[PDB]
Amino acid sequence: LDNGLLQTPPMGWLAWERFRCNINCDEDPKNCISEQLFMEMADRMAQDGWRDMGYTYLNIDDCWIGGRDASGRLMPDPKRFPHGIPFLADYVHSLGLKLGIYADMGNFTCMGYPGTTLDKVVQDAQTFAEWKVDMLKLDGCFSTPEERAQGYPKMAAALNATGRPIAFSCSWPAYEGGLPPRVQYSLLADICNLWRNYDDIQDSWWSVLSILNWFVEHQDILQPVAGPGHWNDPDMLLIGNFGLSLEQSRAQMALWTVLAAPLLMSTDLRTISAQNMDILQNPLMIKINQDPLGIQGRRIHKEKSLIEVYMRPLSNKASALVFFSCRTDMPYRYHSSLGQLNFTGSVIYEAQDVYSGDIISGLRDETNFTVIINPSGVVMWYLYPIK
Amino acid sequence: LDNGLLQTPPMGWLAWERFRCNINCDEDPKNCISEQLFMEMADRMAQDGWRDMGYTYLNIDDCWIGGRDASGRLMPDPKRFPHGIPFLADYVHSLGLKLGIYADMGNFTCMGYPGTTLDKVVQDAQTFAEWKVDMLKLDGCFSTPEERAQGYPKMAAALNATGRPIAFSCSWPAYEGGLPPRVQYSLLADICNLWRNYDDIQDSWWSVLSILNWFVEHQDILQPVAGPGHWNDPDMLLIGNFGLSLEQSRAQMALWTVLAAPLLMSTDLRTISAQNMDILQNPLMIKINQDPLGIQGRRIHKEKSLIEVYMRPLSNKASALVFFSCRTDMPYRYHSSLGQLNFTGSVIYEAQDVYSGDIISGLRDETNFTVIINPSGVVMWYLYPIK
Ligand SMILES: *[C@@H]1O[C@H](CO)[C@@H](O[C@@H]2O[C@H](CO)[C@@H](O[C@@H]3O[C@H](CO[C@H]4O[C@H](CO)[C@@H](O)[C@H](O)[C@@H]4O)[C@@H](O)[C@H](O[C@H]4O[C@H](CO)[C@@H](O)[C@H](O)[C@@H]4O)[C@@H]3O)[C@H](O)[C@H]2NC(C)=O)[C@H](O)[C@H]1NC(C)=O
Ligand SMILES: *[C@@H]1O[C@H](CO)[C@@H](O[C@@H]2O[C@H](CO)[C@@H](O[C@@H]3O[C@H](CO[C@H]4O[C@H](CO)[C@@H](O)[C@H](O)[C@@H]4O)[C@@H](O)[C@H](O[C@H]4O[C@H](CO)[C@@H](O)[C@H](O)[C@@H]4O)[C@@H]3O)[C@H](O)[C@H]2NC(C)=O)[C@H](O)[C@H]1NC(C)=O
Ligand SMILES: *[C@@H]1O[C@H](CO[C@@H]2O[C@@H](C)[C@@H](O)[C@@H](O)[C@@H]2O)[C@@H](O[C@@H]2O[C@H](CO)[C@@H](O[C@@H]3O[C@H](CO)[C@@H](O)[C@H](O)[C@@H]3O)[C@H](O)[C@H]2NC(C)=O)[C@H](O)[C@H]1NC(C)=O
Ligand SMILES: *[C@@H]1O[C@H](CO[C@@H]2O[C@@H](C)[C@@H](O)[C@@H](O)[C@@H]2O)[C@@H](O[C@@H]2O[C@H](CO)[C@@H](O)[C@H](O)[C@H]2NC(C)=O)[C@H](O)[C@H]1NC(C)=O
Ligand SMILES: *[C@@H]1O[C@H](CO)[C@@H](O)[C@H](O)[C@H]1NC(C)=O
Ligand SMILES: *[C@@H]1O[C@H](CO)[C@@H](O)[C@H](O)[C@H]1NC(C)=O
Repeated sequence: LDNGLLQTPPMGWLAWERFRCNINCDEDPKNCISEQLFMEMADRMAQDGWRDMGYTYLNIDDCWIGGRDASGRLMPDPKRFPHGIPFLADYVHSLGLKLGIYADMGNFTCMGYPGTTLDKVVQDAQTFAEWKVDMLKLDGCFSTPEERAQGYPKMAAALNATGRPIAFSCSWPAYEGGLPPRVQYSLLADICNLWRNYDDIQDSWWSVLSILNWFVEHQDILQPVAGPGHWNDPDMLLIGNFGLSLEQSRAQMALWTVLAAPLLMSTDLRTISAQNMDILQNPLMIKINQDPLGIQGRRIHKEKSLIEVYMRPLSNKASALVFFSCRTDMPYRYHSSLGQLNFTGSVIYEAQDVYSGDIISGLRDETNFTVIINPSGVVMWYLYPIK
Repeated sequence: LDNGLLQTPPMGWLAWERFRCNINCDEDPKNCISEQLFMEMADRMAQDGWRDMGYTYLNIDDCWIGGRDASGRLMPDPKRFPHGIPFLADYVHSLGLKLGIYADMGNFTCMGYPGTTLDKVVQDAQTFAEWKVDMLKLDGCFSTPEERAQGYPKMAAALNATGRPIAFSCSWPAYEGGLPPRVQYSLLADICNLWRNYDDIQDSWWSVLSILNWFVEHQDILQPVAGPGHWNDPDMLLIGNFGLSLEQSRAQMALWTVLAAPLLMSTDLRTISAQNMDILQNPLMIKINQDPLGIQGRRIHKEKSLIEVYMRPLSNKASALVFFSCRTDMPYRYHSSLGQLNFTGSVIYEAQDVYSGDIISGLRDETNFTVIINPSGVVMWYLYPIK
C-alpha cells in the first residue's frame, strides 16, 4: 500500500495469541482484554527496551467492541475500556508508541462482536482516524468472497480519505486459500501494507512448522510480492509463551526474520524471561529483519539429513543464512561451503553468528565449514564480503 | 517376568535418545558412545542425587559392539571401550548402580552391528552374565516374525539359566503392531520385565503426543497387563533435551508417572539445568511412579475444552490425578469436582499439587474446584482421604 508506511516490516505487540478473547475481568482482572492490560503492556514496551529496539506498535485484537451508538458509531466495551479508545491512543502516543485496532469485514468479528459491514466501512475508518489509531487489522469472518472483494479496497480508500496515515493489515487472502487464482497478489500489494496468507498460529511447534511448510511450498509465488510497504504475514511470534522450547523459540525468530515477516510479539511482557527477551531484542536479528531492501528470503537447500538452508539478500552485498534442523535426534554437524550454497566466486566473506556473536572470517567459496545445529533449532549467520 | 526384579518400574538412564549412534570419538570425544561417556554419567548419577532418588540403571544401547572373537563371543569396540565391559560393570557397581546392555534378536542390530541370532542367544546371555550385566534390552531389527516368536522366549530361558538376575526389556511387541491377536500379552508378561509396545520416541512434543494417543486408544487392552515385574514401556523421557518446552517436560513426567512407565532418562546429565533436574527428582512424583501396587493409570475423562483427566490408583487408598491441557492458546481454568471424576462415598479428601507442593483440603465429592492448566501442560494432584 502506497501510504509511505511500513517501509520495513512492522514490529510490536498484538494481544490475540496470548490473551485471546478473555473477557472475565471479575475473575481474571490481570489477563482479561481491558484498558488496564494495554496500558500495562505499553508501560513495559516503554520501560523494558522494546520501543528502543524498534517494537513500536501496541495492537488491540478481537473482543474489544461493546456495540454501536445511536449514530451507528463503534464503541468499546464500557466496563473493560472505561476511558475509551482516544484515552488509550493518547497514552500510547505519550510513550512514543503507536496503537493498532481491530475490525472485521463482515457481519461479526470472528468472536461474534459487532462487524464492520459494507455500509459501516467508511464510518468505522473515520472513527478510527478520529481516535488517532495508527494501524488496523481487518479480519474477514462472517462475510462472502464478494463482500471481501468490495470491502478490503473500500476500507483502504476510506482510511486514505481520513488523511491520517494508518497501517493496513488484511486477513483477506487467508479466507480464499492464500493462493492464485483466487488470490491476486498484485492487487493485495496495492491495497494492504501486510496480509495474513494462511492459518492462525497456535502455541505449538507443529503450528510453526505447518506455517513454514506452507510458505516454503509456495515461495516461488510469495517471495517476489513482499517488499517495502507490502509484506507477507505468517502471523505472531510465540516467543515467551508455553509451546516452544528454547531451540524452537530461536528458530521462529530467525526464520520469521529471513522471511521478512512482521515481528509481532504476543506474550506477557510483565513476566517474560531474560532468555526470551534476549531472543526478541537481538540487535543484529532486528537489523536483518529491518533491512531497507525488504527482500523476502527463500529456502535454498534441503538435505536428506533434514538440514534446510534459508538465505535472505540484504543491503551492502550482505546476506543472512539460516541453517535449520528438522531432525529430532541430537545436535548435527552440518558440513558445507559457500560455493555449495551458490555464492559468487573470488569474493572473500566474513560471518557473524547472530546468536553467539562469534565471527568466522576469511571464507572463500571453496572453504569448508561446519555448523553444529540442535534438533528443531537453527544456526544463523550474517554474511558480508571483506576487502 | 517372575525373576524378582522390577517390582516397581525401572528408573535410570539410557544412552539412545540423546547420544544415538555417535561413534566419532576423534571429533566428538565428549559425546560419542564410549566407556568415558558411561563412566561420566555414572559419576553424575552417584554425585547429583540421581541414584539416591532411585535412578539406578545405567544402560548401554546400540553401537557398542566391536565384533565377535574367534570363539563367537561378543566384544565391545576396543577403541571406544578399551578397558572392556567387566571393568565398566565393576565401576558402575562400585557407585551403587546397575549396568544395562543392548542386543538385537536378528542378523544385525538396528544400526547394523553384530546381531544376536538364534544360535548366539545362549552364548550372548552367558557372556552378559559373566560380565555382571544387570539389564538387557533386546531389539528386533533384521529378523522375521517366526525368529522373534522363537528368540524372545529363547533369551528369557537363556538369561534364567545363567543364574544371574538380569532385567529383561523386550522390543518384541513393537514389531508386531503392539496389539492382539498378533501380540500375546499374557506370554510377554511371563517372559519380560518390560516391553516396548510402540514407536521409538523422538525429541518432539508431536512424538510424545502420538505415543500418548496410542496408549490411550488401546488402554482397555494395555492397562490390565501392567504390574510388578512386568511393565508397558512407552519409551524414554525427553526431559533435559531440545524438543520439549518447560510445560511439555512437566507433562511427560506426570503422564509417564500415571501410566506406571519406566523412568528412563536419556539426556546429558553433565549439563542438565536445575529446572529440568527438579522435574526428574521430584520426590512425590517418584513415590507415585514407584507405588508398590504397580497399577497402571488410565485416562478417565476427555472434554470438548480439550482438557483430559488421567487417574492412577495408589497404595493406602490414595490416587494420582493429572489434568492435561491439549489446548494451544492460553492458561485454562478447569472447573470440576471429585464426584464428576467418578469418586464415590462420603470420603473427604485432601490433595497435594505435585509440582507446586500446595495443599488443597476439604475436598468432598460435591466440592467444586478449579485448576489452572497451561497449554500442552499439566496440573498434578496426589489425592488421599483425611481422617
Ligand atoms: C493516500 O493515497 C495517496 C495516493 O496513493 C498517497 O500519496 C502517495 O504517497 C506516497 C508515499 O508518501 C508517495 O510516494 C512518494 O513519492 C515521492 C515523490 O514522487 C513525486 O513524483 C512522482 C513522479 O515520479 C509523482 O507520482 C508524485 O505525485 C510526486 O510528485 C517519492 O520521492 C518517494 O520516493 C520514495 O521511494 C523511493 C524508491 O522506492 C526512495 O528512493 C525514496 O527514498 C522515497 O522513500 C515516494 O515514492 C506518492 O507520490 C503519493 N501519491 C500521490 C498520488 O500523491 C497518500 O500518502 C495516502 N494518504 C494517506 C493518509 O494514507
Ligand atoms: C528362573 O525362573 C524362575 C521361575 O520359573 C525364578 O524363580 C522365581 O524367583 C522369584 C524371585 O526370587 C520367586 O519369588 C519369590 O518367592 C519367595 C518365596 O515364595 C515361595 O513360597 C511360596 C508359598 O506361597 C510359593 O508360592 C513360591 O513358589 C516360593 O516357593 C518370596 O520370599 C519372594 O518375595 C519377595 O517379595 C516380597 C514382596 O511381596 C518381599 O517382601 C520379599 O522380601 C521378597 O523380595 C518372591 O515372591 C519365585 O518363587 C520363583 N518361582 C519359582 C517357581 O521358583 C528364578 O528367579 C529365575 N532365575 C533367574 C536367575 O532369572
Ligand atoms: C449478514 O447479516 C445479514 C443481516 O441480517 C442480520 O444478521 C442475521 C444473522 C440475523 O440475525 C438477522 O436478524 C439480522 O438482520 C444477513 O442477511 C439476512 O439473513 C437472515 C438470516 O439468515 C435472513 O432471514 C432469513 O430468510 C430466509 C429466506 O426467507 C428464511 O429461510 C430464514 O428463516 C430467515 O428468515 C434475511 O433474509 C437476510 N436479510 C437480507 C436483507 O438479506 C446475512 O445472511 C449475513 N451474511 C453472512 C454471509 O453471514
Ligand atoms: C538374516 O540373514 C540370513 C542369512 O543370510 C544372509 O543374508 C543373505 C540375504 C545373504 O546376504 C547371505 O550372504 C547372508 O548370509 C538370511 O537368510 C537368507 O535369506 C535369503 C533371502 O534374501 C535366502 O536367499 C537365503 O537362502 C537365506 N540364507 C540362509 C542360509 O538361510 C535372512 O533372510 C536374514 N533375515 C532378515 C529378515 O534380514
Ligand atoms: C572440502 O572437504 C571435502 C571432503 O568432504 C574435500 O573433498 C574438499 O577438497 C574440500 N574443499 C576444498 C576445496 O577445500
Ligand atoms: C458447583 O458449581 C456449579 C456451577 O458451575 C453449581 O451449579 C453447583 O451448585 C455447585 N455445587 C456446589 C456443591 O457448590
